[PDB]
Amino acid sequence: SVGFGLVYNSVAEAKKFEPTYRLVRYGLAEKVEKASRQQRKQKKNRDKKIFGTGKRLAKKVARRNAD
Amino acid sequence: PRAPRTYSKTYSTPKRPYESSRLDAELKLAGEFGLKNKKEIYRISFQLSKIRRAARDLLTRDEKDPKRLFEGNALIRRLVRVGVLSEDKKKLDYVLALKVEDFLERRLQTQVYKLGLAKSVHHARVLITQRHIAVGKQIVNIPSFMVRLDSEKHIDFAPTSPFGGARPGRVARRNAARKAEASGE
Amino acid sequence: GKGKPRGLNSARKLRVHRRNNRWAENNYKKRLLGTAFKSSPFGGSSHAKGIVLEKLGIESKQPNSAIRKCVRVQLIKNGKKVTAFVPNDGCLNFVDENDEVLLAGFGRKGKAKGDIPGVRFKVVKVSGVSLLALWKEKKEKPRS
Amino acid sequence: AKVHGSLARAGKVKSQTPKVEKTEKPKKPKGRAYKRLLYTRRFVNVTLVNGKRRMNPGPS
RNA sequence: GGACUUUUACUUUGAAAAAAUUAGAGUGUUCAAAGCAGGCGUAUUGCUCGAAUAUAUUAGCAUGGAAUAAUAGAAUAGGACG
RNA sequence: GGAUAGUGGCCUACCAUGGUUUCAACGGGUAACGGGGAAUAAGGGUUCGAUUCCGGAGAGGGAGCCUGAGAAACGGCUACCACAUCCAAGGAAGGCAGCAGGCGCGCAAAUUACCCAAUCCUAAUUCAGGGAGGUAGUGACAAUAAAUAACGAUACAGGGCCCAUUCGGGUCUUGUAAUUGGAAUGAGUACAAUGUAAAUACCUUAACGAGGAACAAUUGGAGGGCAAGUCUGGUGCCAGCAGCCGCGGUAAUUCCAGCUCCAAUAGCGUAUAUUAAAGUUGUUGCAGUUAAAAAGCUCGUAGUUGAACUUUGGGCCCGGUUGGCCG
Repeated sequence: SVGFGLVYNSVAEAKKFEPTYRLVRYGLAEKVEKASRQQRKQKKNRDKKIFGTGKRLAKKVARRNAD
Repeated sequence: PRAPRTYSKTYSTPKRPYESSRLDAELKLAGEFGLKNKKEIYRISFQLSKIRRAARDLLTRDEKDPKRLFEGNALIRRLVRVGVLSEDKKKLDYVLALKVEDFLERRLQTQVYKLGLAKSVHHARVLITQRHIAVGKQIVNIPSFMVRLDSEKHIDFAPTSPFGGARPGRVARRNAARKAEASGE
Repeated sequence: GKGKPRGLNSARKLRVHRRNNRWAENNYKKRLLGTAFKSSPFGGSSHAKGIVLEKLGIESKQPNSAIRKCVRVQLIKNGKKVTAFVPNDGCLNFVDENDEVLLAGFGRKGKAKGDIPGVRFKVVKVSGVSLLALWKEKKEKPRS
Repeated sequence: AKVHGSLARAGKVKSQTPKVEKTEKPKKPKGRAYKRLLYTRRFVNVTLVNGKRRMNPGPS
């Protein structure tokens, strides 16, 4: 079997110069998994439709719960 | 948007469809060498036919023309390295001669037989294709491999498989299982 | 030197003449006028589908003496009508009228084939399935 | 010429030909082996030379 | 640097010239279509071959040719050089 | 002069009468984007290029324009034309010839999946983003390699061949065998490790996986061109065949079938087109008395073409490149 190998001059230098997926393969990095790609995108595209923090809009649509 | 992964074909195909004589000869080559396709012949006769072409075109050139020299001699050394062109006849007039048989006879198919190991070109086939025999420690399972002259000294058996040690194989051990389970405990 | 101008500058006259006489080549003419599209029941396409009007029994030419089973077909793409033979033994048993069939040429560029007059096409498939598989037994003609 | 003939008889002969089923027979070797059998047939053992040669004769 | 030069076609060599594609050299993708790799040791702290060449015509530039084939000239000498 | 970033009838004003054309203008046609190219192999050619690179053009049709270094931008705005969505009838919205996916059209073409790990691009920028781009799915488009079996024994038969006065079978194998024999292998299944962003296959590799019920090759053809029956049964100018010549009307070498055989072979048939064959487009290279074709005749412009003759002959040098006989 033939492949390739690296060996860093530190452990900090390895944890800083390495691809993160490798660190995941080894035992040095959690897989902080997140919302799906299109899930994320869709969340951003929801986010775009709002100007400001949003709380004023939430309370103004809470004003709707009467009229 | 990427690059074209180029390709080409390796066989031509006879102009006349049913010329009984050529069918005879083609058949003879097939049965003699243990080929499954007429294609396996066509292929060769196409490869060769390109060589010859390249040959003719050079022959028309002036003697000691840079291209005739460099490329002609390159082709010559190439046809020697494998085992098709003899060291005797070695100045591209024999490459204008030549024939398919010389190519045919140089296959791993043919070599793993012609000096033992087979007793038949078919046993040669069946052996090769079944992960037996190697050149280096490099196993090869292609009937049309072409044994490259100086590799002729290395057509032994495989480090694995029977006939070259390592393990009998699932069938033999299945029979050993039947003996050990019947005749004993 | 028989007609043709042999001079060194008479290129013009020569290729001009070549065009002129190219026009007497039947398939040059037809490829250039546009006939493949203009005329022809198919639009210049290789195949064409179409619905079955009625079932015909076309008496063959001489010196043969039979009845050639065919159908009249209206091509979907272009509404043109055209009569198509139904190959093999039976197969006129496989159609039924108002059915949606698949026609191909007869391999003569127009030109009716054998003893069948004016039929330049044939049936290849019916109802979605191949007529061949039907004639054997591989497949069976769909619902309706 | 006449166009509306009779379709009453289409598929006649096939439909009235006695069905004989296929005869179960020895397996024929698929591949290089068929070419083998073919070689040893045509150019090894030789059947006959009735004047010339016959690739498929019946009774004679 | 100053002063003037009849115009052409043909042919040669050259420059200017993307790649991929083709023709084609090298390398055993196990073979092969391909890819442009790879090959070697001290295989515990390197060593190293490459990644060629060819065609790329018509027109434009540049250069050598002076056959072939055109073109211009001194007859109301309003000619040639000084 | 104006206008432009600037050259210019680009536009305006004044003024003139010019500009192109049988060496084919102008107009029409194109199922016409252009090129690198592709298919076809004696050569000369013929045919084709919407399509992985380059250039141009467009974003349903047209115009207009804001912003800006750069747009006449459309995943920007404005108006009109066509289309069309939501409504509380007051109004408000959309532009897949991006990625998928749907309808329609048809002879004709795949997933509403995963990722920024590579290749690269952009931003205030090492991080953020990228349906660019990569990943797999579906995929007999085209292309490569090439499993479906290999080897003994044995039952009579042989051709070999020494001997033949004559049984014969005898050990060199030809193999046709309706009992056999143990060997062999991946197709698949599947620890493991490898692969990968994560996966899936592949190259690896434990346990498995071949005897005919199999892990079982197909597509056409067997009158000729054209490789392969003058077999049996069926039909009887019917049904059917047949690219073409032709077969079929009671012994069918072409139909429907069984047998046997051929050809190509994980592929084979077909329909359309195209190239070769085609010296049947003929520059190379056709043909025109009678087969297709010399205009009734002469003039004659454009066009093609067009006799001969002008430094030939002798002498000397210089230095190259092969090759010979020697080395």
